[PDB]
Amino acid sequence: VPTLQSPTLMHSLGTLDRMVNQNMYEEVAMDFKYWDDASDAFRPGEGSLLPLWRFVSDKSKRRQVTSVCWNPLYDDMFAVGYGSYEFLKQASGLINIYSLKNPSHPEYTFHTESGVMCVHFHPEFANLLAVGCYDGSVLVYDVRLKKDEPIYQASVRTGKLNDPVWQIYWQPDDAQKSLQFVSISSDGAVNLWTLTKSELIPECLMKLRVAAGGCCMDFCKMPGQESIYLVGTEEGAIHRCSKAYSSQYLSTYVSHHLAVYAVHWNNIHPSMFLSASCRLDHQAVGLCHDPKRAVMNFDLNDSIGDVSWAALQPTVFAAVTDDGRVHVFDLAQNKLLPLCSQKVVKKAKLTKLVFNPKHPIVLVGDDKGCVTSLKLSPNLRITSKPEKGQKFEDLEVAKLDGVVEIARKSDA
Amino acid sequence: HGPIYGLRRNPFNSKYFLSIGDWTARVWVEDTAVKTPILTTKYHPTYLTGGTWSPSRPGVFFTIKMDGAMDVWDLYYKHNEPTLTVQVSDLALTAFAVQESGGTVAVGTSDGCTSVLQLSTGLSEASPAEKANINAMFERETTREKNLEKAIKEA
Amino acid sequence: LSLLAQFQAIMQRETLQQDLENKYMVIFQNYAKDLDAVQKLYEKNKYEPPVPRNAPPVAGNIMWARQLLRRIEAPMQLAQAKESKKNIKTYNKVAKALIEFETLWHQAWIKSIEQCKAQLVREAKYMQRFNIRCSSPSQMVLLQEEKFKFYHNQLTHLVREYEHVLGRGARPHLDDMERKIAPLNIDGYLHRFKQGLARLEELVRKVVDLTE
Amino acid sequence: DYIRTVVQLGSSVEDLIKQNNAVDIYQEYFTNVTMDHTSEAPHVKTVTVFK
Amino acid sequence: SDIESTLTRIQGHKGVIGVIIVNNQGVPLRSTFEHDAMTKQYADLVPGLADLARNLVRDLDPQNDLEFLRIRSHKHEIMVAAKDDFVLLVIQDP
Amino acid sequence: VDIAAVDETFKRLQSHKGVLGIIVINAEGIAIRTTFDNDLTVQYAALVSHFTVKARSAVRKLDGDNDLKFLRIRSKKHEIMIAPEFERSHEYYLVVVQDPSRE
Amino acid sequence: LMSTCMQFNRLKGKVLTNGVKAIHQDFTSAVEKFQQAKQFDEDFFGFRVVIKELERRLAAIIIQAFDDCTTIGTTFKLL
Repeated sequence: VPTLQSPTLMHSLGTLDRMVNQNMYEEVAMDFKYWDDASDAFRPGEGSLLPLWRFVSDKSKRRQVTSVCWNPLYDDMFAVGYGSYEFLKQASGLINIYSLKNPSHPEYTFHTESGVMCVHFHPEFANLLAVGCYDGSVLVYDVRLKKDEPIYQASVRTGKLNDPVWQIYWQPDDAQKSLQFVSISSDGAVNLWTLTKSELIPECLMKLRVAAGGCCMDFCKMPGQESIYLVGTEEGAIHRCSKAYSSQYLSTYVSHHLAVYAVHWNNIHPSMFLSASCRLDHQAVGLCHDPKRAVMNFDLNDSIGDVSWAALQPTVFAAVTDDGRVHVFDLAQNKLLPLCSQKVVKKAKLTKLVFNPKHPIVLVGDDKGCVTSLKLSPNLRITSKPEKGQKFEDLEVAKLDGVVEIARKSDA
Repeated sequence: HGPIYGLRRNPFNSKYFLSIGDWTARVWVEDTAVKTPILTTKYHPTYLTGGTWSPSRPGVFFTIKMDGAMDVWDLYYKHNEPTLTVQVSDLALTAFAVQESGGTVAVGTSDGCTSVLQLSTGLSEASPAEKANINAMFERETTREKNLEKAIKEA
Repeated sequence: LSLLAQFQAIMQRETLQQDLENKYMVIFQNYAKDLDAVQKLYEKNKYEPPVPRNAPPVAGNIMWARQLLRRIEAPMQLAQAKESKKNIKTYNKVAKALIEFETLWHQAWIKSIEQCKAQLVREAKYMQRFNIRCSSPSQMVLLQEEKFKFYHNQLTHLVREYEHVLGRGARPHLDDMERKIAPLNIDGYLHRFKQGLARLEELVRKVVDLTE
Repeated sequence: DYIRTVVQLGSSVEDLIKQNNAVDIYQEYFTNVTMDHTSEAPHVKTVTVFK
Repeated sequence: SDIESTLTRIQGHKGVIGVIIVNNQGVPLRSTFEHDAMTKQYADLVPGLADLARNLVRDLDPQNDLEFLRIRSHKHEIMVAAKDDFVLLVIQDP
Repeated sequence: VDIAAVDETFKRLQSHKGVLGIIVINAEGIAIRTTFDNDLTVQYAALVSHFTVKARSAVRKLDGDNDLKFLRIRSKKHEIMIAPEFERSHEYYLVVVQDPSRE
Repeated sequence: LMSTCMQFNRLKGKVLTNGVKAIHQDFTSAVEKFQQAKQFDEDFFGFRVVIKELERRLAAIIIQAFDDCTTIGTTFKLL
């Protein structure tokens, strides 16, 4: 009943602040949606990311972007998981949540007390955000409550991975009495978590045996089925199993010598994943059979932060290395050379690349606690348009398969 | 085992009876082929003495022990360890009762008094069939093990 | 070089097969160029080399050196006569420098295991799983880590649980536990402090339900 | 003069309409989400002890 | 401590020259200005425009209301968030 | 002929997403081109004429040398956009009605 | 081959009964594909692959159901 503390005052003030901040970046946003690079219908063989919004907060500069994730419904949310990767500069972690509606001030925020080495939003409900931490504590945060604190934790009583939790995921549990989580850790291996009464309980999935359980630092699951996923290691190899111990390492795609840093499936042609390591080469390899060779190889000058197939097309993909250059390949215009290699940051080593499902932009993330958002010039995004007698998934299977057979019989 | 102290049919859907009497807290069934438990639960410490079910929620139970507890054993969610261990007294509990609407319990202790508890919205339910189900399926495995001894000896 | 192998495999004419031996010198120019570039990385980054992620500082520098050596060495198996002499000399100085790291840093690690073994109690017993891969170990290898991250995980919990029950106070109670917190015998003290906090986790909730 | 004015205004407004379609400003996230996931651990209260 | 932090953020951007909150009839409470010879100008000129615009919108189909309003002059962007309790003003040249 | 140009501007504007309506009204509150029926037309013309002359008098009173080239009122349904061009021999506050919900 | 076939004719718990149903579904499907003179060694080692490959579903759905044994003697109901 004092008007100057009424909640609806704060509501309309927040909307008026967005209404202000829009009118401070009008060009950056109008280009985000209504602009096509007019000088790439003239030179067919290359492209040019155009840099857009930049997102910094003053608690971030002492921190390093250590994950990024996008929300299923709205397509203006991020989830930056600021944290640490150096062995000697170990800090407390952070997690903002940003928006495209205001880029300057984050909508939400939290403040953990170890390095947030992953995030993931839930796909169906659209708010609950699972995270992990440098010290095994997987956490779950609920967002619309506006209480700067978790709603569940882990302990050493329920379950604790005991070393960094590099990646976590959300499983769809269909209208059941639960929600599901799959994880991965340096010591020991994959664990399943549930969301019970007021707790999160481990169930162990498999152990990554080779000295000790071999370390591992990433995994991805195939969308189109669920059980079969791809797991990195630090012994070097890449493994693939299913949600069982059903032939521990169903596939053992072994080709590497160091810590692999990224794997990725590609949403079209469900047999073909690429991967990427810290041996300065990323390899785009086929999986139904084919476990002893790589269809291709793309060497480069500094080790890979990460890789990502495009959401909109299974030829183009992009990769991010430890120099300042994001470089992005079309696998069907050039053949072993990057279509567009551009340096975006000045004095930081980039470390995280994430695409966007609907609008065509990309997020890349620094070493200095910042995230910067690039746009893809039209030569990078070329989806073969469907027609009357054919389906869109089929043409994009066909392009990749043609490139695969060409370089398969041309390699040897 | 030994001097039995528990007996109660289950309510709210069916006829499966209980046996919380000695320091194992079973759940038994009434058929001429199943003369053996269905959901045997934990071998405990502190020799058991008495409890029942819920008449407003399917198949929880509530032991008491000679050092005293209301173990709110929810029994479709865990199956080994007491979901909620509360010690009302140090002295040994020797009774039990349930409010007819469910949500108030009573035990008088080893000397004297009588303590009346109150259990929150954990006591209500949304689906009463699958708990008849998992207390139906889980003893055809026992009749299945009755077949095996004939099969073993005939082999 | 893969292209040259394919062109060898395409066709047969004995003059051409006496001409596809020639182009290995044109190949050999660029390997020298790569042997130039890696050489620059060696001298520009001798003391403070960038590393892989979450890598410890002593023998997570060995891996960087090893990467440069094994980047330059694996094409040498395939590209094997005057220019070849100067290039094999330049390679054979880069080789000795890229063993100069991977022996002097290993020595510095020997004397640091003497230092730190008595936060950083990790690295002197966390390195020896990086070190166990290629090089040789030292005294009292990490046979003692099946306890020590039990010893830190239980013991940042129960001490942590001695804040929440002291968030429900508002005293001979706390007496009995400050006499237990303070004191190969870190087993029984964790016994004692777990049975210690079960007792007062009971007592404080009793007092709250009989006071509210 | 009327024609020139109308096309001038059409240009300006066309820019504005793009501005409103670019990103929607006036949209509160989670305007109405009812499903809440909460804390439901068992509570034991002794209302009175009958003695 | 959320209302005043949003005031302090919103008054420190690249073009903002003044934030005003005014009550139903008047009384501009919590201005932001180093003198008050032009706050009263805003407070007694602008909510006439806000409720006049609520008349214009609502007249058409009475399920409808007004929420915000912007007037962009040459050198100013007067944004008014009108509602039942009050009227709120933010002034900014882009 | 420029009549094709202005009608083309109507399809330029009207091809955008959600744009329900375009109308042009002069200083005497009488619509010239429409896109609506006739009575929603005349009530827009009267209402917006009076409202925009009040708003321009407000801005001119507030500061002597500043005028307005812009006006934007909001609904929960549709964001009416008014633009005016105050001049002599022509002052044609065109008004659009749109919303991004549709389609 | 028929010795393995007999031993595989001897086939929380809702999920795990569904799992050992999948193990039975596959072993039947595999042998019925084999229901159709020195290239039988190739299908023979394919079937060796399947047996020592679907013997790990068993070890997995018995590791996951050996903690949740309750007492001294639930383990022989599940062993």
